[PDB]
Amino acid sequence: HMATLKVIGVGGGGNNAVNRMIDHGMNNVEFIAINTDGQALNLSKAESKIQIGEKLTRGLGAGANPEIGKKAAEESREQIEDAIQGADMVFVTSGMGGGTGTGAAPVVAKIAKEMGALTVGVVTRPFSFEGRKRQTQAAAGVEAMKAAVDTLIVIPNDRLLDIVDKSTPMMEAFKEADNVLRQGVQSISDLIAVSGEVNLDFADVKTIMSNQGSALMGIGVSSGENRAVEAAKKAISSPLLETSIVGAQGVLMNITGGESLSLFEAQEAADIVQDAADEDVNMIFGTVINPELQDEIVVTVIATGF
Ligand SMILES: Nc1nc2c(ncn2[C@@H]2O[C@H](COP(=O)(O)OP(=O)(O)O)[C@@H](O)[C@H]2O)c(=O)[nH]1
Ligand SMILES: [Ca+2]
Repeated sequence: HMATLKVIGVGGGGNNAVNRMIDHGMNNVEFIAINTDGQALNLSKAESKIQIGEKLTRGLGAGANPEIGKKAAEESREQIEDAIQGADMVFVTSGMGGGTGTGAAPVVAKIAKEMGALTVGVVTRPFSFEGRKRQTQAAAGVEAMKAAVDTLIVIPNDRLLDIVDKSTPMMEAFKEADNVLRQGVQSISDLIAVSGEVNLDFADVKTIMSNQGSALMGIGVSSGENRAVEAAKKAISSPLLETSIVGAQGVLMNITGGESLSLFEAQEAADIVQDAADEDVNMIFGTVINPELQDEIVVTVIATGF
């Protein structure tokens, strides 16, 4: 069994994320670009493109009206089903607050789930400087997304203001937001690709991610003294995420290391997760020994059940 992973960008922000991921290089993942904006879709690098709402917009964006994105997606339902068909997992990514993302992304998520895919949303909330109407349409979209998906990761754009200095280029800040999706996707590809010593597979991802609500995905890398504890802390850190580790009741944790990976280190990492949660966590634990590695340890966490 080799699970089919698809990433679907919906609207401007969603498609920017897809474009920056394709640009960065990513294999065994199919990308789908969905938009009302024909100008933007023409410049997309995605292998499969769906223009929605040509009747409604005549190839322009939806102009900040979420009912137009919704109706656009509904009328292109069969084209969307066809593009998804055969996926085992779908990541739907979108910026909430606009017309197309806000309205179309939950429809896409709903179609994905009813095609049988494990469906994860990764969405942004607008910057506060964008104003209250934007924030309020965004919140309606987030609730709609939450209803449609299996699990939802929310990245408030205001959090980007916590990781920049006064000169950090906007595109560099956006790339940091993109990493949440990219590394979440990559960590699932990696789990599926490798047969670990204590193996985790797609059915374990399904157990943790299916019909939950909020989620956290994370990866942390470290080496040398305290590598396991530091990799675990990095894995659970959530500066850009609305949903932190606290209150997590289920965690999929994988530790990858060289032949030096110690049992003691494995427990240290697991206990960082347990203790940061402040709940009695139901852990799905895995380990991979990759003899090509020297002193590096990688800890992967997916946490749900808040
Ligand atoms: N982090 C991030 N946020 C974005 C990006 N593009 C747009 N946004 C945000 O997403 C919201 C909706 O924008 P957009 O997706 O272009 O609207 P739509 O195409 O009408 O859905 C904006 O109000 C911004 O908060 C991006 O590339 N990165
Ligand atoms: Ca595996």
